[PDB]
Amino acid sequence: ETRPNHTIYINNLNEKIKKDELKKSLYAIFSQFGQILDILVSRSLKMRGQAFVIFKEVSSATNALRSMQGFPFYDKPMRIQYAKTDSDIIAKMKGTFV
Amino acid sequence: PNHTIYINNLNEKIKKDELKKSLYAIFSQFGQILDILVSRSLKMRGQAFVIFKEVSSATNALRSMQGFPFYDKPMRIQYAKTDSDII
Amino acid sequence: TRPNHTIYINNLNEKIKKDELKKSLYAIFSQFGQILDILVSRSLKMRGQAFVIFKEVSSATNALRSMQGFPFYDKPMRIQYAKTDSDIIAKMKGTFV
Amino acid sequence: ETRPNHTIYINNLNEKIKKDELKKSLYAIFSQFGQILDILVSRSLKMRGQAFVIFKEVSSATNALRSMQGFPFYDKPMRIQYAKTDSDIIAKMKGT
RNA sequence: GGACCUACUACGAGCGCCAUUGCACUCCGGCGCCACGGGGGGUCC
RNA sequence: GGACCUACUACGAGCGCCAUUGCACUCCGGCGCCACGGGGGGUCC
Repeated sequence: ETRPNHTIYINNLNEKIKKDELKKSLYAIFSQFGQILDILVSRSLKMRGQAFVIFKEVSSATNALRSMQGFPFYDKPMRIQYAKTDSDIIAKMKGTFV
Repeated sequence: PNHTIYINNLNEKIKKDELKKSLYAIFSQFGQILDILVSRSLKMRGQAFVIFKEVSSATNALRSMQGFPFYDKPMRIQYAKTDSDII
Repeated sequence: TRPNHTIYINNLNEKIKKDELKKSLYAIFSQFGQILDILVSRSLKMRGQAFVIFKEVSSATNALRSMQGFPFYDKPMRIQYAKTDSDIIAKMKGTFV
Repeated sequence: ETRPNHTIYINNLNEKIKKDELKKSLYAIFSQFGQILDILVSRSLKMRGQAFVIFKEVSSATNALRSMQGFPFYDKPMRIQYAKTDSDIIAKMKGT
């Protein structure tokens, strides 16, 4: 599987939720674990419903993976992983996450 | 017990719109919510009301999200003194 | 190789009694789902091992992601997926109780 | 609590767990951050679902708060703080 | 001190239910169920 | 209808400081900073 990283990869998110309400509600949940740099969210409505929360230090992401795993967020328990290396940066320039 | 839970110790620095939408993001798992009243008034601020359809939902919600760090601040959930507008 | 409901843990602190261990493992892996059994090796040659059997594969996969290399009794444990029936074969043989 | 201390104050602990199984599971988790002096646990009504982990050096406690904050321990995420005031065993080192 | 019985007893354990989110280091919340321990009473070595 | 302004206005918004832990279901604590939008008054094509 994937080594630790300061950014966590979230999937199984409710696609029906607008990007603005989502990115801001994700910050509402993960602001406890540390300083969030950016939060990238899947662009299209059809998209599986994914997001990236980029922390300043890996400690926050490591805690986030353990504590918020499977948390029912918008009636859907979100499935947290560690982000593959630089996938957060690659996903932004490719412009699939905003 | 009561059908609506009283939440306080909320981060006042967050706008009313972001708050109601983030609260619904958290408590939608426990049942059907009718309304969520939020106000930045001087007495009513830092607090919120979550109106559930059935009391069983509120008991699990109060049980589950007590002390939940919501915007770096663990929230204080209670039961409402009186009932809600709904009968 | 492929996913399984059971995770294979090794590099466990051998100085800890098996009784305290099984209970402390349940304290850590009960979060990822419903656990069926927790098998710990009693053997002399194969020392420092365990099996955590979850009801659903989702549980085992999440445990692998979250607790990989976690220092458990000041010793970071090394998690894998169980090799198929390897869990029951070690139980139908008494190397794990 | 903002002020660091040798002792971390843990709450939101699974109250149904026996005192012996608890301290042994807490030691199983916090022995990584340094040397633990004692782990005080009480199942009484006032101290129920709480714990104290007293470290030798504050660096141990700070690393512990940093790493295990919000960690789901017995299907319950624990909320770690710093202790209000030095533990009694600590205050016998620093003469208080 | 042991082993086997009991129209006895819930003091501990151990089960559940309710309440408690509480900063300690001078035990100690509340019920209910259950004699596994103990405690009585009894047949023996 | 456009553009280039204002010795005007903080009506919306958006920033910080202070005070605030408060039980409601019509409703707005207090200064400061800022004309992004607006609103006036203008000079032109």
